[PDB]
Amino acid sequence: SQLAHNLTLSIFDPVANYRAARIICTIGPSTQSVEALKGLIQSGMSVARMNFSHGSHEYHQTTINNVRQAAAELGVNIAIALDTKGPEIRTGQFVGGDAVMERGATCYVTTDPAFADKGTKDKFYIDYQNLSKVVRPGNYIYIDDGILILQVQSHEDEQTLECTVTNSHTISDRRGVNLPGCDVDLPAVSAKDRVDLQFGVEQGVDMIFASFIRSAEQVGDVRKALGPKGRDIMIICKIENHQGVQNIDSIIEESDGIMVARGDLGVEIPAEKVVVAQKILISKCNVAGKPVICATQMLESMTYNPRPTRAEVSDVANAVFNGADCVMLSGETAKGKYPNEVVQYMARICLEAQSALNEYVFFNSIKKLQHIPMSADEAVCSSAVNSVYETKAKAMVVLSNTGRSARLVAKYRPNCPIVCVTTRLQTCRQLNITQGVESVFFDADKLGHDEGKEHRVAAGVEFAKSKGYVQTGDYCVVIHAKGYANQTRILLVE
Amino acid sequence: SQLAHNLTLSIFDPVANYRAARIICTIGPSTQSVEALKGLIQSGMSVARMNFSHGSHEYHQTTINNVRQAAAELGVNIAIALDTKGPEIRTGQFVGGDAVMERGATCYVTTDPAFADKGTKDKFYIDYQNLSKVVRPGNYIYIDDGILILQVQSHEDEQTLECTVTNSHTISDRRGVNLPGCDVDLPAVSAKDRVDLQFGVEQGVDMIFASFIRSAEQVGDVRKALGPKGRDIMIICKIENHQGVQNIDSIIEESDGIMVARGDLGVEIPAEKVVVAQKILISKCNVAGKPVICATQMLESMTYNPRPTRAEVSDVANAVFNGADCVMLSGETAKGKYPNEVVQYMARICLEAQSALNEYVFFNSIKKLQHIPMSADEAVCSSAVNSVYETKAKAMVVLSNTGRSARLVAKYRPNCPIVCVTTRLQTCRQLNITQGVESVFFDADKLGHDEGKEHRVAAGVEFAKSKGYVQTGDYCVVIHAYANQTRILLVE
Amino acid sequence: SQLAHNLTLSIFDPVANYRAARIICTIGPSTQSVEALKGLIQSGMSVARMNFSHGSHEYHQTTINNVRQAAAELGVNIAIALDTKGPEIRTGQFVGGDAVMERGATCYVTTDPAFADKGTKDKFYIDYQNLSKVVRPGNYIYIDDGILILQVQSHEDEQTLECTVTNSHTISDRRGVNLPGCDVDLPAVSAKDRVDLQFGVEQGVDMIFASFIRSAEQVGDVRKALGPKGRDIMIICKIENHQGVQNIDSIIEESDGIMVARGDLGVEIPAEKVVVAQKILISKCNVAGKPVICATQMLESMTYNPRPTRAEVSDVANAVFNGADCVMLSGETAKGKYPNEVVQYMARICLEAQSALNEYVFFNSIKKLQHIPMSADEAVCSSAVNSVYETKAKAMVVLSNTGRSARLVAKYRPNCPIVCVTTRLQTCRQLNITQGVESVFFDADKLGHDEGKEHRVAAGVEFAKSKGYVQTGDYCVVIHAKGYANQTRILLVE
Amino acid sequence: SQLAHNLTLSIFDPVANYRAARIICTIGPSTQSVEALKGLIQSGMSVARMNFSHGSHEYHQTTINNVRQAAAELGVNIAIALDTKGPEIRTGQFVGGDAVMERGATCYVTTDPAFADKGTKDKFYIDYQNLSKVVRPGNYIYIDDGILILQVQSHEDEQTLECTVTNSHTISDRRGVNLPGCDVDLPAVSAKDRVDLQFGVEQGVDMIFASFIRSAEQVGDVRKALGPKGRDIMIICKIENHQGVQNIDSIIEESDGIMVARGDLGVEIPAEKVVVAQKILISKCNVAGKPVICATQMLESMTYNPRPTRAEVSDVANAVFNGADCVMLSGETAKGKYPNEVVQYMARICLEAQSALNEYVFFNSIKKLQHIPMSADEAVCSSAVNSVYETKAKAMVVLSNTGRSARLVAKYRPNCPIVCVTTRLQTCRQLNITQGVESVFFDADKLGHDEGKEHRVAAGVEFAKSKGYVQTGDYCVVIHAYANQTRILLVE
Ligand SMILES: O=S(=O)(O)c1cc(S(=O)(=O)O)c2ccc3c(S(=O)(=O)O)cc(S(=O)(=O)O)c4ccc1c2c43
Ligand SMILES: O=S(=O)(O)c1cc(S(=O)(=O)O)c2ccc3c(S(=O)(=O)O)cc(S(=O)(=O)O)c4ccc1c2c43
Ligand SMILES: [K+]
Ligand SMILES: [K+]
Ligand SMILES: [K+]
Ligand SMILES: [K+]
Ligand SMILES: [K+]
Ligand SMILES: [K+]
Ligand SMILES: [K+]
Ligand SMILES: [K+]
Repeated sequence: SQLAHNLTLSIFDPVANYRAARIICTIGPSTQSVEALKGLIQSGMSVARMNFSHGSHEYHQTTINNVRQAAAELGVNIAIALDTKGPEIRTGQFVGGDAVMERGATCYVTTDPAFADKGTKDKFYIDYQNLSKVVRPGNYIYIDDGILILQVQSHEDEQTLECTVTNSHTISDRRGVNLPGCDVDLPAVSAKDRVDLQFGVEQGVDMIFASFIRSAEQVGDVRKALGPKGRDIMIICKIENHQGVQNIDSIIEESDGIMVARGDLGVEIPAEKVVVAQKILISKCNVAGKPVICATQMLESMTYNPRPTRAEVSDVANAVFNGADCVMLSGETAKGKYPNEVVQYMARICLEAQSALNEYVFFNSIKKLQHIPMSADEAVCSSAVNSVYETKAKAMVVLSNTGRSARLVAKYRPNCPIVCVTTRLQTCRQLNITQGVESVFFDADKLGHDEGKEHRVAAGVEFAKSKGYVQTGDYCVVIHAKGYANQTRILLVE
Repeated sequence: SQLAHNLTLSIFDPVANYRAARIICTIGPSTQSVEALKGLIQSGMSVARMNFSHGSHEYHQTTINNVRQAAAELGVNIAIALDTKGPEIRTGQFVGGDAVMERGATCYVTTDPAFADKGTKDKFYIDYQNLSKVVRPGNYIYIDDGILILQVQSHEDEQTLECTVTNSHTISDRRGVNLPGCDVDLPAVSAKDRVDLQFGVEQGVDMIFASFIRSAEQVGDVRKALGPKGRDIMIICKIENHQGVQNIDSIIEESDGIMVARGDLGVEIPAEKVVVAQKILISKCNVAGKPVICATQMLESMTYNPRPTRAEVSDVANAVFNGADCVMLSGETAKGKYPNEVVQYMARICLEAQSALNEYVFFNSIKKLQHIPMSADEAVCSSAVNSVYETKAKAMVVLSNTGRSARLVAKYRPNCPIVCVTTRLQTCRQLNITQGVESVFFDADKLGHDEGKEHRVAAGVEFAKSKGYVQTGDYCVVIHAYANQTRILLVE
Repeated sequence: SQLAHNLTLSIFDPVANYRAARIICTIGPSTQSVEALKGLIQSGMSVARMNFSHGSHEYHQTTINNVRQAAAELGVNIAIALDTKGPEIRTGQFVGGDAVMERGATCYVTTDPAFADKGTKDKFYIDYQNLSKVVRPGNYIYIDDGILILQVQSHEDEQTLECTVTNSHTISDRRGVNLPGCDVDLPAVSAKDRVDLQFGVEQGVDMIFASFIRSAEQVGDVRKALGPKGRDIMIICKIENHQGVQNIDSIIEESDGIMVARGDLGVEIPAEKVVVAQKILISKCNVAGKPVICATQMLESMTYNPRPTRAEVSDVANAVFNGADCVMLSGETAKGKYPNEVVQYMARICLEAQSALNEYVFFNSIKKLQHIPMSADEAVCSSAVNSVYETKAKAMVVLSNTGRSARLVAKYRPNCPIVCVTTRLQTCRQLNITQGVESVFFDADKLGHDEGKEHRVAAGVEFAKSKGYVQTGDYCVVIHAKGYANQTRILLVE
Repeated sequence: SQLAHNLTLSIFDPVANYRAARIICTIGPSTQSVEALKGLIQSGMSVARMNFSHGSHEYHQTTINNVRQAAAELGVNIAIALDTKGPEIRTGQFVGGDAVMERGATCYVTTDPAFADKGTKDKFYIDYQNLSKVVRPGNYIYIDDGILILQVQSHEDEQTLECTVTNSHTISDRRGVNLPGCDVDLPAVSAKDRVDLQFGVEQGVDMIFASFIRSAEQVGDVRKALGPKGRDIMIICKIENHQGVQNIDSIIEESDGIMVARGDLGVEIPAEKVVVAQKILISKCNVAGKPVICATQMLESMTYNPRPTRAEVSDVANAVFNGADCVMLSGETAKGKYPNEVVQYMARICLEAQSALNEYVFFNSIKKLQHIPMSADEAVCSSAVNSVYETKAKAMVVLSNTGRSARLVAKYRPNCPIVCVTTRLQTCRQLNITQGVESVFFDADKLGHDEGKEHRVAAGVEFAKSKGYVQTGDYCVVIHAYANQTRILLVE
């Protein structure tokens, strides 16, 4: 058990010789240059996030080229992620750029576009045309990061709601609105999204962080928008509200992974429930064998302070203990004053937590949830991990061209590094969001097709050896493929 | 497993009908009056902490008196905890009340008392006389909550160290110092502690939060300081540095429990290691069946803001997930602006965490670790909890005069409330640091010794009924006499 | 596991200080006298069987009185069992007392009573009137302990079957017949049975061994025949053919226990399948918590030889390993030359086997089959046994007036003696068919009602102590009751 | 559990499509001819036992020759086992060919050879020269299959014991004697054994059933007696007295397997203890992954009757339940009237027992006992069997040249047939004493070394298909190179 593992631990013992968790850094003006990106990579960045809420295609093109230049100069593979702006609900403009809302006061929110450019404290525009048919009397409208809270009293007409201002807040033009109780039916992907996504396809991005996913069918729209040429791009669904949490089973099934957006979830969901949601979503993904990212409000105070709060450190450690594959930095690296130091600290926290985490509890819990009879692929990968524990093997080598079996092996949480040997550089990059895995590129063009597998196996073994994971006389568990991996070897390291 | 449990949860599901975890509140200006304390109790306070780092005996007598009154007025039992100042290492005074220390500069720290009242940036006093024989070249000295860091280069003489100032910080007089690598050999209790501990025994305090505990032997010196009149007072050891952490097994053995003082540990140990040390110390106490408190910087930003940070909330939740019996408030209640709200929210987080927590993982993990043969008490308490799971009983009733068997049952973490029926009011108070237990007092001098146990058992079941834990047709596991008799009871 | 337990065993280790299995001896002319019965008891007899296939009421009255005299002289309680003659199918008489049946020959078997007293090799009587409507062409008729086998060719008329004699055998008058494939629908209890059973009720017998039980409804007929005054008499169902084996679940539910009649089952069922049937029936009873008796062909050769075959010893040991509560002797004690020596040897075999049997495998297998939530009685008894294993308690004491909780505790197979303290002498006798239990009579008339339970608990503890099971400083697990046992104590022996 | 499995069984359910247990048959007058042996093979014989207690080298050469011919004619592989006479203790001769021993009478047993040819009821010879220094007063001497029991009263001299005749029995010349309490120190191999063992190496026998094995050291003396030319011959140790039983761990360590010789054990040990010794020895071998044979008085009454007793049938079934790899026939086939019928029936009992037996209990019990870390071979073989259960595979294919990995897989008891593909015919023969395995021979000199393993794997799957074990869409677990490579294969 984890409890039994805790008794045996000492904080003055040396830490693990590898970090399993993976760090996603969002790129901005602090970090867009190749020297800044090289600093990031060396600090621990595995994944570069592009926030398409800001900047233009040219700005992001520069991120892409610079990431690739930085990775090539350091001899590594860094994933590139496109985070979509997504559909939004915003207020319109206000007469005088401003509207002083006062507690107890009554106001009117309109679907009528005529008021888009002349709102006041008394009556203003909201750009979601289905607003009235989705909201009922009693429901709440949150405006400006949920700072202003309105309660709906009644429908004045088909397009207008009578609202009570429940607290004093002064709002400006084009502020973002949230609908806590309501099933927002905005399209999955907007127009900008659809052109961003084709840009991403054209620039060969590795994954999509798809904003505001509330439904399984919405995952299909991101898929269709990515088109036939985008079929190999991973779709990571951002879970940001109650709907997404409620439909999580069907969303996970359709997507390639999940981001837990704690800050966004917290706008309508009490903080203590988001903590629990994080547990649920992470575990569901762990059992599905799909990467899961813990995001927003991670080491936030370290954007301008050289040091985070203790509660922040603890937040990051427990993300790892929950079982997150990935931890993500936002403003801390995009606009922050200490981009290198925040990534380095995050690597240190993850590594410390990993040294305390009992991987076997994960292995055993997930193995118990398998129904007998298992299919071959599932039996092979769980057996391989089992053999790691039984022989105390010190590494795994998995031959996987698409990364699929590498993810299936990682799902079972061996207590040793996984080395994936693959013939696709895109697999190396995409595996950067799966914990416990390091990828080795084997160049089938430069080296042959290695149909017997021996060269790839030696490449993985050699990598493991050069990182000090295995030495002469150690065990290494090898798995390989015809479609999936059906073959296992327990190899004595020479 | 916890992982398997997580799969089945829905955050919209209703929370449990009871909060197992317990809340300790530090009393200060914000909360010392009877009506404030009354607010605190109804908000969720189980233990009143008196911080003896400040305030006179007159001030804490006012806290003591006021707590007992507020509690009596509400007809409840509140524990009173005396949190000692403890031994300290401080700098001396400085010429001009101040000393501007600069990175790269060299300074001299002296054991020589002559410099106590005339320190400068170049040479100043430190009041720990064994400083030089404990510190080696390479070691660090932390000053002023570890903001100023000095590295020791060499011994200038027997009483003086040559130090490099490794960072720029301006310090004032009498600032606290820490020795990260070093086995500090300061005594267990200070001279002020002895006066304070004697005072606590006189005023009938329920427990001591004993500061800066580093070894098992030191627990006994605290014990000797309370005397024969104070032998039923619980000693909860505050663990604050690497020695306490290293010596934790033997310290847990001698103590009645442990406080994980994160902030003090954090002065000397990287924050990520403190997080792990919390996990270790909590689980060791769970297994020992002794109470553990998660203390310091729990909901700190709610001292002056009406809501805490999201990270602070997860910190509280994860202390519950770790297995803590108690969570503690300091300035949030002592000097804070929202004392009631902070306690009510702490209560709400705990309850939410508890609803997601799979108790059976705890029961089972702890069970798996018991050596066989078990002694009778161990066997009876673990069986009875096992019986709760196997018959899906909705309450336990534990007849315990000293609280011992109530603590032993609570150790095994049944997934239902534990009602302890006891003949000592002090037991009612002391069980307030044990999760999952509520106490009912049975006045044996007024009502008889109840040798057949019927009256005390009925008192327990009645309490459970009154609270909505059980109704007609439900099972209640009853344990009694240390305990060796178990009964599976159909509720009438 | 049992396998793991086998590794640790040594045959030169001393045996257990108690025998858990119980010995049933059938009384006959060899053993009917009070001195012979006293020899039996001292040899290990717990139960006296009366075979009502032979002898008259006066003969059996003498058995009853003598058993009671013998038990009273030795200060013990011995159960008395009435084994019913049961319904039978027999041939009629033959012209000349004899009929030479020859392989290949054709004969005719008739339901017509006119031929009852004048059968020949060509045509003879069978007294089961539903014979023709139960038998089909192809079916077999077994005659004279299955020595003569006939195959049915056709129905000559409504009352007559044309049969081929499939083997050469010479039969005499009134020989017993078996119908291997057929659902024999003879009444549960005959006329003799119904008058025997009322005799048994009148003489206060402890249990019925009900012959030829094939159906659950038949158990009800034994029950109705026992009448209102017989309600407390245990009905042990004898399983003797495929029907009884096929309906075993419903039979066990209705009865108070089961006898596995191996010899009888073997007439129509191949020997190797009866071995398996024994496993099935014993385990089903173990899980139901109802006594099960292994009977017939036990130490058979020891009827006239001073020593049994090795295969016989092995048969008896494996009955114990299967989990039988009881082993039964028939001719070996009824008509045998070595009645004392066969019981003594059987006690020795049982004791040796018990020393090799891992009780925990029984406890754990049965505990695993309980559905959560358990009812209180079930949770209490399994917990009590669990506590024996966890504290290595050396005895149990169970207060049980009807014996019901004593049987429920025994079901869970603690690895220590169970002491039942009861206020009914009939409970002491009836518990003689439950393994691992010894009974102590507490006389509520002579000693009071002991509503607080303390005296009965001391009586059980004292008994345990006087047999050397527990000494000062040992643990004893006490269970007691209001209906069932809801209360448990772990007591330190003074 | 086995108990839980029993609940689900129906005796009318069809038996398994394969018999895991193996049948050894002793050859004699009833069965020495090629057509008789042919009858035996088709009836279910896997091993031909030659009992060297009787018959000349010429007689057993006839058995050897005839077995190989019968097997070749049927296109199968049959193992040939040489069962040695071993060291013996016998009485001498008697005046008049006879000696009437009477209960209560006193007699004298002498080590002095002068009395070898003139013993009487009063004084007779015993040929074990260390008899007096091994026997103490109180000890028993068993004579003539333990029918005559003598108790030792005292030493009359250095070579002579005063004995009480404890029961009435008439003995003849050269009768066998047993020493129940005593550590018999007779040599491992007799002079006749050496001649016989050398003969077996010359004739290429597959295994030795080594008589009267008492200690681990004795296994090596048998080994040394076979020489370098006989190093691949398996030594199966016949355990026949208390020394073999006591020393079983170390004996199993040195041996290639164990025969539980019930009848010989029964001369000296009560029959109920022999039953338990069978359980112990069988389970120890299962755990060691070495073959164990249950031998002697298995279906003895079927020597002269057409059907056995019911107790004999349960005895055969329970040897299978115990975990025996093999069951053995002696006079039933050597001198019996129904050799074919006895083997066919033995086969039928085994198959019925196997159908009721839950293999998973074995797999799991043996698994639970493996120390961690496992060595690679152990890990690979146990995983692969685990894989059979988890994917419900219907066959295993094991590429094993020496048979080692085939024995290691068979140890873990998958619930499906094991096909061993091997390049040595001797391995085909030797695996006939390992349950659950069938062997396919791959002629590497004729077909190539098959370094890619494809041809041998296809040979295995093909065999499994031919036998009805697998069809299209079924899983087959393949293990190969000792073994370290596992493949879960979809059958085409
Ligand atoms: O003089 S100090 O340096 O403060 C000093 C040091 C140590 S030591 O360092 O731990 O050995 C003391 C140990 C034990 C003490 C006991 S005790 O009953 O034996 O526990 C009683 C008194 S009392 O106040 O006089 O009643 C003590 C006064 C002062 C003490 C110590 C006292
Ligand atoms: O003379 S005997 O009493 O029969 C006798 C007794 C013992 S002992 O009791 O076990 O020491 C023997 C031990 C080892 C022997 C070896 S070996 O190669 O060393 O194994 C070879 C021969 S050989 O037949 O001459 O080739 C032996 C002949 C006779 C032997 C022994 C021989
Ligand atoms: K975005
Ligand atoms: K770890
Ligand atoms: K303090
Ligand atoms: K819970
Ligand atoms: K009868
Ligand atoms: K036992
Ligand atoms: K022999
Ligand atoms: K089977």
